[PDB]
Amino acid sequence: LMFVLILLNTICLAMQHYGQSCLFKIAMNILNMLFTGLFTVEMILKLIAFKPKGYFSDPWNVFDFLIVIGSIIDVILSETSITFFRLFRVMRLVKLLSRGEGIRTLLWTFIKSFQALPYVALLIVMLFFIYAVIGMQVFGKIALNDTTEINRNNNFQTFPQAVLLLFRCATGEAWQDIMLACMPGKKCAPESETEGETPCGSSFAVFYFISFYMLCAFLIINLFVAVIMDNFDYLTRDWSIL
Amino acid sequence: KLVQCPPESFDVILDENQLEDACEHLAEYLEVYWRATH
Amino acid sequence: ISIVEWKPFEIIILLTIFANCVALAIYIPFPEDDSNATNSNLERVEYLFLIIFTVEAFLKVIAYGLRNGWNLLDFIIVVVGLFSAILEQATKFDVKALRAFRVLRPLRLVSGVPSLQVVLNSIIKAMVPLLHIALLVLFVIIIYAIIGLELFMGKMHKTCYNQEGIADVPAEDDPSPCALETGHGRQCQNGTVCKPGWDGPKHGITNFDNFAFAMLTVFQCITMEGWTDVLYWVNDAVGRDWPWIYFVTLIIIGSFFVLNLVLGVLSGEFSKEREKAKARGDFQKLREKQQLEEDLKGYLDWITQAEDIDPRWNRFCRRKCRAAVKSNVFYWLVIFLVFLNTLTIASEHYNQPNWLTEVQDTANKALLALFTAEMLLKMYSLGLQAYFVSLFNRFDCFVVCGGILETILVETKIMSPLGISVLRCVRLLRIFKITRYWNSLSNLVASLLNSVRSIASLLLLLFLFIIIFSLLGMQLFGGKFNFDEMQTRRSTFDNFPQSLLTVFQILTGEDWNSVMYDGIMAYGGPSFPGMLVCIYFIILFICGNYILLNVFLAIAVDNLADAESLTSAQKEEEEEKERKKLARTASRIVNDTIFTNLILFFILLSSISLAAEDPVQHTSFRNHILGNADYVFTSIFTLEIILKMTAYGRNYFNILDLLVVSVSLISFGIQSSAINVVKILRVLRVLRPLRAINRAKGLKHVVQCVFVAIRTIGNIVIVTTLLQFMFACIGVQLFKGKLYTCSDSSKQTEAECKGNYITYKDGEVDHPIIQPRSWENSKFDFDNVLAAMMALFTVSTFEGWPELLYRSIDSHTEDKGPIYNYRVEISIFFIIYIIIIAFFMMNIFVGFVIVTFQEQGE
Amino acid sequence: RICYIHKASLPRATKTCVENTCYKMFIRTQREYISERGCGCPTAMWPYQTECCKGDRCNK
Ligand SMILES: CC(C)CCC[C@@H](C)[C@H]1CC[C@H]2[C@@H]3CC=C4C[C@@H](O)CC[C@]4(C)[C@H]3CC[C@]12C
Ligand SMILES: CC(C)CCC[C@@H](C)[C@H]1CC[C@H]2[C@@H]3CC=C4C[C@@H](O)CC[C@]4(C)[C@H]3CC[C@]12C
Ligand SMILES: CC(C)CCC[C@@H](C)[C@H]1CC[C@H]2[C@@H]3CC=C4C[C@@H](O)CC[C@]4(C)[C@H]3CC[C@]12C
Ligand SMILES: CC(C)CCC[C@@H](C)[C@H]1CC[C@H]2[C@@H]3CC=C4C[C@@H](O)CC[C@]4(C)[C@H]3CC[C@]12C
Ligand SMILES: CC(C)CCC[C@@H](C)[C@H]1CC[C@H]2[C@@H]3CC=C4C[C@@H](O)CC[C@]4(C)[C@H]3CC[C@]12C
Ligand SMILES: CCOC(=O)C1=C(COCCN)NC(C)=C(C(=O)OC)[C@@H]1c1ccccc1Cl
Ligand SMILES: *[C@@H]1O[C@H](CO)[C@@H](O)[C@H](O)[C@H]1NC(C)=O
Ligand SMILES: [Ca+2]
Repeated sequence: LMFVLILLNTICLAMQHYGQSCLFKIAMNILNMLFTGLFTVEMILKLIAFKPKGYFSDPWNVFDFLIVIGSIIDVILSETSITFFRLFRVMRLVKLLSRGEGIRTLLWTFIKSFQALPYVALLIVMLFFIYAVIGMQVFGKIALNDTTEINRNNNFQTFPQAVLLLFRCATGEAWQDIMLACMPGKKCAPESETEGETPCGSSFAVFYFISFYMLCAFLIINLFVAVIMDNFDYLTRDWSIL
Repeated sequence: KLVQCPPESFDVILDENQLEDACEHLAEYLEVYWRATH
Repeated sequence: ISIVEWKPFEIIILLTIFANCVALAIYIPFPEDDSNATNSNLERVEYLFLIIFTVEAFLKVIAYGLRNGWNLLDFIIVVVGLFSAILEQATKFDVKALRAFRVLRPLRLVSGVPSLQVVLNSIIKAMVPLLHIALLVLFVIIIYAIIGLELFMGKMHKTCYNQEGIADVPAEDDPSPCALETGHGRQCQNGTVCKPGWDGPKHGITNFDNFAFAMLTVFQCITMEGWTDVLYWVNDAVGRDWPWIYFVTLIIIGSFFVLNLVLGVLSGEFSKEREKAKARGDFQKLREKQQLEEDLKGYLDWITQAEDIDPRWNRFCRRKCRAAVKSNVFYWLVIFLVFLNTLTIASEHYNQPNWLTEVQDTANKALLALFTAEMLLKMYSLGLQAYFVSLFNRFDCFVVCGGILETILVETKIMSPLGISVLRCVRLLRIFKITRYWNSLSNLVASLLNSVRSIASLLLLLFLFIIIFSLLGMQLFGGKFNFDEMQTRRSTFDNFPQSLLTVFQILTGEDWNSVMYDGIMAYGGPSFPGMLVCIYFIILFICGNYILLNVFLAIAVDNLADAESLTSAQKEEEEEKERKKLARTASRIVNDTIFTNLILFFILLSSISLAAEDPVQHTSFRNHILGNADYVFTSIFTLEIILKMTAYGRNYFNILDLLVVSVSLISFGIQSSAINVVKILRVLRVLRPLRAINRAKGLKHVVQCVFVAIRTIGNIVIVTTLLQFMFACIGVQLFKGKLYTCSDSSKQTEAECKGNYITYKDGEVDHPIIQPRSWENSKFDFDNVLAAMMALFTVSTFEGWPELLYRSIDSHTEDKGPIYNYRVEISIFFIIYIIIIAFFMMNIFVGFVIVTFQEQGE
Repeated sequence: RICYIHKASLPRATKTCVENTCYKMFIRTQREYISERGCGCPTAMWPYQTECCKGDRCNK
């Protein structure tokens, strides 16, 4: 019954379109209030049944407890904003996912294998940090032109921005365009101080953007295969046998 | 005929698929056997 | 009638199926009910095909009274074909759009070939373990779609509209979302006003307005194609503070974790199938084949030379020939000759000096004559047929035959195929024989040639899938990508080759969202019936990527495991042979525990310090603290080394620590030319994070493991580099100096493309604009080998490769401009390069890593 | 003779030179900046381009 209630709540959340009428909005608000009341009723039923010690023993309960309390006080701040507090309703859908013995076992085993190897990812973290710092030092002064690949959204002028640029290149979005935009001969930052018309940029960009791609691909494959070999017992199980 | 029967008779056995090392196998046995009766 | 159903009737129907597949390729979908004579004939040919597949389903229907899936497909295809023909004749909803069922006929080419049916079943049966991952992906997509609905619902509908009216988007040709003065996003500024009311970034297709639209956007982001565009649009809409937490998390969870799960499940299934099929003993047949060939030439040469020792004059004719080939001097001389051939082939470039083009044509003939003479010398000294017995000797014979064929032309056109001298570089791969791992590369080639039958079957099923989806796309979007925009789309479904190229591009996943948007707008716009056509692109992408994975990972994993088992057995046999041969012939507080930590903390703080600098502002108060904070940080590490340097006199990590601290200390001074030297040793300050190694156990372990893996995979890296160099040489021959273009499309030479010319904004004849004529080269060209290696690398990364492909298709002649669709047949070069390198070599590398990790540990 | 000459890239300083052909060197994407000037019709490497002339001080 509560699985069906969660499904109904998710369906109710899934039909908040753009330009909805006032009646639709009021109905959605009152339906959300009804659902959060029902879930508070379940929570009260299971503090009694399970006592205040047995409730906060299953980790699926403390997560559930934190979800609903973020929905009770969500209504308090709604009648009179912050958008963070309405995301708790969606997070409850993971209980449906964590009910099949296959997906649960797969996710749990892979998460444990990920935890058991914390340095194979530290290698990628170190590579990203080193290349972000090098990019900040080298290409960190180029002008932000909205018609070029170095602009407000994509640049080397900050460590988070450099890391985001490297992440985008690792995904492989327009890394060749960024490399071509980092070549020498670009008018750049007016806030840095003649003969210097376009003296910044570098020919190091080719090696930078090629070596980063090779190293990132190699390290990602290394992490993937390490996790797979750590979890290989579950991947070749022969479930028919004991 | 000379395979299914036990080796026994062959004091030394040449097992090589090339002329080069086959020559060295025969020469190895003859040289050591050469020093036996001397 | 149950008599004539087993004779070559079943091959007559197979040939009928092949001619109803070479009649759906000849068809040209014309815009707006146009046609020609070839179509007028194809209608009647399809009438005949309909008659044939009707009286052949009737015989089977009235022979056995529709249970098997393939026969059910037969029946439904026939009935819908008859229904469509009858309705079309009666009307002579869309009538002509019901002909999409005719593209299912090529699917029967595997129902008549059980050898293909078995590989289709093998591919299909691997889907069941992946259904859990599919369900997880669906749940993640739903959750992120709902979150995007709650976050960015209807917040990207405002663009700059200029302070003179609301005519149309006066903010570049690519308008972007903005925000008001009370907003946090992008501000239009100057003579523009952020006015509400606007379709959207992609004609209203990419947004989180609806749940369906949000789901489509989330799927497109998860496919890792064009997700930064959505992220930047959201940044311009709501702000640049918290959309990265959404998009980066979505990319990490739905694209990397999911790919890891898919790879793990597929590898486990492949390993289980391998361990089940090893019980039969298929490896034994491959194992017994190698030794039967090793002793073959080892006994044939014994027979050959013993004839020459004699009992007509062969005593003074044969000893030198076989004693020169095996002299170890002929080997190095031939290696040097091949190196010279590579040198002269790779020295070609655009606009070369006139002496070089004569040197590299004289040397080509000289080396060709020398290699022909060597081939003829070797051809008789080791038997005419025993020379043909060897593997690489067949490659040499084919290379000589092709070179002699293409060097005598000297009168005909297109001498690009004359450069098959580049495959002579494969002959120098015997340099592996002197080194190690030669028994790991040749074993791979032996396994590939042994399994070439299954390889061809797997590559043919993928081709059938591509053909079916190309026909379906040609039916759906044929002649429909013709809108009023001034630019003409290059990735269309107008012809069969063009549809094949478009489907291949979508399979590679590059710019597939652009083709999806083109297909969506071709059926109206963002509306419920019109936008349902994106299911075609979604299914094509998912199924094609899954099939490519199941093919190119299975091939690599199976062949590499077989090669490794062969190498292990050979090593065991060599060990046993050389053992049995020998068994007879013979008969200071720096060594603390907490300190160390405290200084790996300092190390972390020092690493944090230089990440917080100001890259652009040379002088800023934040750098005042950080610049003077490194001073005290460097003192601690300076004190650490002195406190340790007395204990001993040196390992390899104390050297790194010294290289860090001494560089920092000297950088504290320098002075003088504080422009060049400082800019080198300031970037040399990136070695501080690397000091965590040798100071944090486990980091050293993983670094050493990665180094061992690099040393293991260096051979595959070298082979891939060699293939890339060869393909770069071929591309240099093909497209040298041909990828030039002028901004004015009416000028086809550098001299003509000079001065100014008139352009029109959006092709409006009433709005002319003067622009300067410029002779421009491609972003990635093939002028020389070095410029071609990088272009091929970017193609292998699937980044901007359609642009290069369509630039190369138009090129026709050196020093002249492009011609629309001149050589569409040149796309085979790019297709082959992508298949061999970007699909086979990468999966071979991944499978090699998997196998070298599996044979370690367990 | 004196068509704008150089060997390096940063200062754009002249040099001795001959021959009736003088050129410009620039990146294809960054068209509106001449990286290098000299004489002859040399071959660029990447991503540079060459535009040659016929008279003295044609490259400008
Ligand atoms: C599994 C289902 C229930 C999840 C949610 C899907 C349904 C409820 C969604 C998806 C498509 C949506 C519709 C698509 C388009 C529009 C046009 C708009 O001007 C008014 C809302 C309206 C009519 C939407 C209402 C809600 C809608 C019908
Ligand atoms: C190719 C394989 C998958 C079989 C073919 C299935 C697809 C392509 C077929 C089956 C059902 C067909 C549709 C049935 C009904 C309609 C509505 C009509 O107003 C236009 C044609 C249209 C839209 C058809 C187009 C083609 C169609 C979608
Ligand atoms: C033997 C194989 C492996 C390597 C061959 C390397 C030699 C022959 C190749 C590699 C890169 C080539 C260069 C690439 C580009 C340029 C720039 C231009 O000025 C034309 C000649 C020149 C300078 C080429 C000369 C030949 C070159 C140096
Ligand atoms: C890819 C194959 C194997 C499976 C997916 C089937 C695709 C091709 C089918 C299924 C549903 C179909 C759509 C159903 C309805 C419409 C609305 C109509 O006004 C135009 C055609 C259009 C838009 C169809 C196009 C083709 C379509 C998308
Ligand atoms: C695990 C390790 C590698 C994590 C390293 C995190 C460090 C390098 C990151 C995390 C938070 C970051 C800071 C977050 C915010 C800002 C404000 C910005 O205007 C300048 C950069 C600055 C000051 C960042 C500097 C670098 C920083 C300190
Ligand atoms: C280690 C990964 O390097 C790559 O990403 C390669 C790409 C791009 O990745 C392919 C993505 N499909 N393009 C080319 C051509 C490659 C190259 O130059 O080899 C030296 C490398 C590569 C290197 C070693 C082994 C395999 C590959 Cl495929
Ligand atoms: C950089 O931005 C300025 C700002 O308008 C613009 O004038 C200039 O043309 C841009 N640079 C290029 C190369 O277009
Ligand atoms: Ca891409």
